[PDB]
Amino acid sequence: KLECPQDWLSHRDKCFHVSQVSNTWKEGRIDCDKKGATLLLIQDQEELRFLLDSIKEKYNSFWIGLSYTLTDMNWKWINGTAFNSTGVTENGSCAAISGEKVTSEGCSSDNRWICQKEL
Amino acid sequence: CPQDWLSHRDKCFHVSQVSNTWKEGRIDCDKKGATLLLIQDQEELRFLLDSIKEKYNSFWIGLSYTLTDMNWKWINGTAFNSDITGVTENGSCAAISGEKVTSEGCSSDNRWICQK
Amino acid sequence: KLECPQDWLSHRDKCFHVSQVSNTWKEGRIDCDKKGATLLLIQDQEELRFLLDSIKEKYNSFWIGLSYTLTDMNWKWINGTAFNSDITGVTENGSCAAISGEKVTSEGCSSDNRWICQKELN
Amino acid sequence: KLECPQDWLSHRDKCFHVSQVSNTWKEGRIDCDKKGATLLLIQDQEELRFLLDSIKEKYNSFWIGLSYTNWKWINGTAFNSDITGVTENGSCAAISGEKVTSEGCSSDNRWICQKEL
Amino acid sequence: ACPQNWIGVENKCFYFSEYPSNWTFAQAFCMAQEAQLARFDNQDELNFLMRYKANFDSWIGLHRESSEHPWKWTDNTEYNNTIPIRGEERFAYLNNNGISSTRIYSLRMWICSKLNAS
Amino acid sequence: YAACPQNWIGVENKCFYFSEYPSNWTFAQAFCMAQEAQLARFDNQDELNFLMRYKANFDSWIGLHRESSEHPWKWTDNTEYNNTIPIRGEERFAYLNNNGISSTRIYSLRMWICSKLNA
Amino acid sequence: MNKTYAACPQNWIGVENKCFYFSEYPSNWTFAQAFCMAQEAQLARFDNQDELNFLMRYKANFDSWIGLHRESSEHPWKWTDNTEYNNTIPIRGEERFAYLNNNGISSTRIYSLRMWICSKLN
Amino acid sequence: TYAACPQNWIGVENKCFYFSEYPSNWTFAQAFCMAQEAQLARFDNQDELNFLMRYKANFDSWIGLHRESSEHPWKWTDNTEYNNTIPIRGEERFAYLNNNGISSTRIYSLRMWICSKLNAS
Amino acid sequence: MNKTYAACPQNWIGVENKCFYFSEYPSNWTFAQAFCMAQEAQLARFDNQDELNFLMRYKANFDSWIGLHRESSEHPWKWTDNTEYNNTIPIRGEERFAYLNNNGISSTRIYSLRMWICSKLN
Amino acid sequence: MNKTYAACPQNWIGVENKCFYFSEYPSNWTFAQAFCMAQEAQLARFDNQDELNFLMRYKANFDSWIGLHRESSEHPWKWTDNTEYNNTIPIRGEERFAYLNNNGISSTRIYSLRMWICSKLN
Amino acid sequence: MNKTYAACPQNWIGVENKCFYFSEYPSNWTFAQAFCMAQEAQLARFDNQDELNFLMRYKANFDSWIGLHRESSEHPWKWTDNTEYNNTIPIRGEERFAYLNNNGISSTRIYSLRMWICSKLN
Amino acid sequence: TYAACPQNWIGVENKCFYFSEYPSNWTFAQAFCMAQEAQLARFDNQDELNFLMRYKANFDSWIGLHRESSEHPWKWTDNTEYNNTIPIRGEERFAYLNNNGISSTRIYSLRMWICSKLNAS
Ligand SMILES: *[C@@H]1O[C@H](CO)[C@@H](O)[C@H](O)[C@H]1NC(C)=O
Ligand SMILES: *[C@@H]1O[C@H](CO)[C@@H](O)[C@H](O)[C@H]1NC(C)=O
Ligand SMILES: *[C@@H]1O[C@H](CO)[C@@H](O)[C@H](O)[C@H]1NC(C)=O
Ligand SMILES: *[C@@H]1O[C@H](CO)[C@@H](O)[C@H](O)[C@H]1NC(C)=O
Repeated sequence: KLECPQDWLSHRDKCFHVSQVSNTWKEGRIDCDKKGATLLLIQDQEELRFLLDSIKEKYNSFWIGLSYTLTDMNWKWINGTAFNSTGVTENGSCAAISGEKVTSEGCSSDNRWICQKEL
Repeated sequence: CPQDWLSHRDKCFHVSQVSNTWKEGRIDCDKKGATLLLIQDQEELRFLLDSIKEKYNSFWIGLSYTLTDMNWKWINGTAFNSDITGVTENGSCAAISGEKVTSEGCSSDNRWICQK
Repeated sequence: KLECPQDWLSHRDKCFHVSQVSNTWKEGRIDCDKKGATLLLIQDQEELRFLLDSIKEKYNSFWIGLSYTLTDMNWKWINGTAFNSDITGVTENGSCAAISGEKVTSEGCSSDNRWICQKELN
Repeated sequence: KLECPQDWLSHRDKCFHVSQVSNTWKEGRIDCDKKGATLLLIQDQEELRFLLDSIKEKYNSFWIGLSYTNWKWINGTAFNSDITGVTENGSCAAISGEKVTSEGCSSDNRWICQKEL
Repeated sequence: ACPQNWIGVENKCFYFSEYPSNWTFAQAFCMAQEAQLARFDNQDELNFLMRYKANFDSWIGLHRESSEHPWKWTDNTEYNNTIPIRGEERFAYLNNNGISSTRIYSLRMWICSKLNAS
Repeated sequence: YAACPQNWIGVENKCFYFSEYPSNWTFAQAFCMAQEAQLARFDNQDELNFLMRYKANFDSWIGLHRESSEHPWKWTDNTEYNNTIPIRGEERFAYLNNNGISSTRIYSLRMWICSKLNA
Repeated sequence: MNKTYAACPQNWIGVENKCFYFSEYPSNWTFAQAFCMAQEAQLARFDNQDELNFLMRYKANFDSWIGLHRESSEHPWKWTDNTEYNNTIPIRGEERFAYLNNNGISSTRIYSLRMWICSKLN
Repeated sequence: TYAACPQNWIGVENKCFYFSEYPSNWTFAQAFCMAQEAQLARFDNQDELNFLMRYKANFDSWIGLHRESSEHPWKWTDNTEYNNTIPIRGEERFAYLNNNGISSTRIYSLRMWICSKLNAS
Repeated sequence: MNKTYAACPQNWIGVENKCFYFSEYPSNWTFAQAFCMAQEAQLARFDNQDELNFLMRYKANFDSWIGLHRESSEHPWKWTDNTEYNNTIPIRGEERFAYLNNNGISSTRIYSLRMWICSKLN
Repeated sequence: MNKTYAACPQNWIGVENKCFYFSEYPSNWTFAQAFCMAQEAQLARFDNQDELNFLMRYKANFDSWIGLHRESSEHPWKWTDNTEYNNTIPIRGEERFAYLNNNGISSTRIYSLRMWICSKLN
Repeated sequence: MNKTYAACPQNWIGVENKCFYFSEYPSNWTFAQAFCMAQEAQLARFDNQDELNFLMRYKANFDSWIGLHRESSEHPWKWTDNTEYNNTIPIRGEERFAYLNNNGISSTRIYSLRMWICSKLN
Repeated sequence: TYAACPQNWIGVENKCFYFSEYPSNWTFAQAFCMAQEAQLARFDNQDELNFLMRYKANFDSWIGLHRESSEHPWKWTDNTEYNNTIPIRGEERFAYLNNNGISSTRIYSLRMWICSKLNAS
């Protein structure tokens, strides 16, 4: 079984890349696809706690693979299943790790992102 | 009374547009063959105030406080009697500031009222 | 016979006013009419010599009642007989005459210049 | 026989380095010593003709191992005209154009280091 | 001489935060230091802000009533729109792409600006 | 450009207020503070010329004060006055008159001028 | 505070939404009006008592040109807009061009010299 | 630091102006200024124009304006076109300052003149 | 060229090695003198005919304060240096403070309002 | 000499009829383009060899943004006008945004940080 | 507010009691040091962690000259005062002249090109 | 309004600069600049000097600074003394720019040059 790319974070059977570059959520998805990855899908609280403790630049928000659409009236992951118990407000919003919590923000806002690769 | 002076009872008044120290005010009245204002009664004061127009300025009068006498004296030169100088006493000179007689520093620049 | 106005120059049976104010020749004519006068008509060299010696501000040009029009192709006074060489030293087009120095000069009628008004006594 | 360094010029049994950096003749000597080299000693007219044709930036002057301390090489035998075209005072020599010129040793100039094989 | 933690650029005194907050708190923080959320009046001021803000998305003094309303400074003077703001949100911040926008509650670093005066 | 408030006059980068009635130094200083201003300060010849010209014939308080006759003249900033135009009289509070600048008591009545930067 | 403003260009004075300009030397009506026009202004216009009070106060003791003119003594006073004057402050004299003096407003000929005042909206 | 204008010249900011003692035609006036390493006066700001109008007194004075004809634009001696801030009166080719502002006349007309040059090194 | 220089500070006029300032409004002798002193200058001093001609020409029609004063009518005219005036241009009137008028030099009391010229060496 | 000029605004460099602005710090293409547009300019356009020589020289050894972009590797190079590039100096790399380097012109990502050049007509 | 002040001269940045100059282009150590001395400054000196953090932050991604030099690889690092370095942040490389990089402080020969930072007390 | 600088010249604020493509001695260089109504480069501020140092690239270039001898002061082409902000290197009579700042060489030495003049008309 193959190992994580040269300068990516390794946890369980997942590879993470934290961008230094910021853009819209749509443009974030495009950068992960160009990298042969997907936006971050948080499997558990352990994975979240790891990422936060390995970020260092905790003072910036990061897009994740979670968005709210009017068509479904629900929060859906990009994999693409509905979210189960995001501290904020729901309209035409996308999720992002802002501080030590998952926050709902406008999808047009410029934010960095976390790409993930599955092993 | 002279051509452009105010007339009341048996007195002539001149209100200056020019300002200086109390000492320099006295000098201007002497050059004019006059003296600084000596208010005889409340009627004379009420007249002057109603004939000034530029009520928003202060005017020197012939009243000063000297340490030698420890009293307020007119320049004629009778000690002052309350028949009221509202301010503080040091090495001061009196002036009509508003509708009241006020004690001010003699070095301050103020207009004046001469009388004949 | 009545006398010249309070602060006008007197010579023979004529009154002169030298302006300190400048404008076009057209506007110069208008100022003389408002004054009940006309622009200067030089009768002889004696009248000219008098005016020059009574000007003082010799460093300025003064409009006179003489203009050149294409309709006549001649220099005409405003009175309005044709001019005779008894001399306008300059160029002729759509010009007006003015005393510039000790000579009558042809200038553009749009130029700003002072003027000399005259009143006849007779 | 050993070969010239990676980015030096090779001719006969000599290695040349032409600097892009300029300083006094004294500071030029110091740079050659740090490089384990010496300032340029022209052996013949063939060596000179080669260097000139391999310079490219012919519009700059280059210090050589010749100085008026009369005129002596840094090896250190006295100079023979068989010619430094300029003026002599407390001068150092430099290749200015297609001729050896005498200049002030305090002037900022580039230099040519040489390594013998 | 600007107060401690503040940087002096020409006649202005700037404060670059160390910890992030929302647009309401950020505005309140600046006001307490007799300042306001950063305003740039020329190219030089904008260049300084962009350069020194480093990799910190930082709030500036630009707000909107809605997406269909014009951008106004904290003075309530309208923005000259020289550098158009990205996003369809009501509160602007500086990023590496220029100026972007988010909701009132999002956390970002801030920039306070005041005149060096007395 | 940005017009000065109502009743104020704009001169370059400053906004000036000339009172409509006289009052003591303390109320005048308090009045200027209420308008986010201070008793009038002149920084150049132009500012002083304006004040002297528009002051008209009204003796008017300005931001200069002194602790005592033996103390230096200071602005409301507490910055000492360059004494370009020396103040006449031996009192603690300065005002503009036709002769230049004079001094009187805190309790005397004068017209006043405020000053603030257009900001 | 975090920004500085001006209200008026250099040498102008701001009174509410207007910018007045007070000359440093006198000239005639023609040059004065031309000077204001070059600064995208007009000879001074007062619309209220406050504007007129400022003009009268800051003009000091200088007889200064304003923006009122009339075709003749029998014609009404008009602004430079050609809008008629409300005659609130009656103009003294029987001449065609207005100016401010210590008594209020007086009149003279185009050619007389006076200080001037320009006004334009901020 | 401050550098004084030559004798008979007046210094206004960074410029040196010269006011003639006698009148002449535009051609001699332009030639006179050139001899002093100057040109027939040019005003670049309201302050420079105010100075000229004030000090020219009651003397109609030549300035550095010319135009090829009535239908041609006004140009400076640089051959740079005039900003037309103060429009020139008259239908003639050479400009001079008067009490009404700026008017125009013919090349052979006698006017007083003004030069101007920068107080440059 | 290379660089440009100024003969005098802003709002001052340069005449040879001297700088002169002309006021924009009138004031008494005391303020006028105080103003000049604050700019490291004095109320104008003319040392030659050229300096006096400039002052008379540029002062326009404004009666202006110059730096001549006398102790009384029977005392000599002195400059602010306390050097006596050469009396080339006699001063009119029987007062203590000199000013320039359209006729030449006249005198008035300290308190009268006039314009004012400052002077200083460049 | 009697007038001074500047050719370009402050912080800009003039080469004939064009004005150039060289950044002080690096940025990505988006901010750089936004900066130039705000100054009524565009990312640097070299018309001729002289303009290109200057850019290459004055930029020192800083990889600097120029106004050449392409939609994709298979699309033609266009200026910010959307006018196609004459391909005189072919651009190295297979990326969408051009930039000057020591070798000539190369290609990178919208997000790469580079010093920039703004250009506009004088 | 009634008066405004500046922390430092134009093109300099103020951080408490110090002023700093960040170059717009690279140069060698000799020119850099000469440039700072001309502005009554020295190549940047940091006295605390806050000063060093400012320098590292504002220097962007430019390898930039500071005021640290050593006689040889076997000699101690000294400031331009000739006061010895406290060696809090050890310097990478075996050369005589110090510059700031993204990793901290590194070293090179006198003749290499880099941006520079000047420093002087306010 | 502005005024573009001439062909082969770079414009920087109120000045205009010419950088040579060929070398010469100081005498020819000075003569060349004078013919273009200019002088060998003069820098009056740090901004002007930064320009010259940045744009001169790797071309050691003549600037308008000379000395009578090693014991004499440095003078501009105006003959105004040098403010000595950037002390010139070497003990020679004719200055030029290099990567170290300003150095000096003999009359006869060949170098490229910089002309400088005010953008004026
Ligand atoms: C989508 O991802 C979430 C974790 O982010 C996970 O719980 C869920 O099972 C995933 N869905 C599928 C179809 O694997
Ligand atoms: C002095 O004047 C006051 C009024 O001002 C008067 O009461 C008093 O009698 C006067 N004294 C003399 C001697 O007349
Ligand atoms: C017109 O005036 C001229 C003198 O200017 C004179 O010679 C001529 O006779 C006049 N004409 C008439 C009709 O009087
Ligand atoms: C010194 O070098 C020169 C050539 O540069 C040569 O002619 C001479 O022989 C050398 N001297 C010695 C001792 O080798």
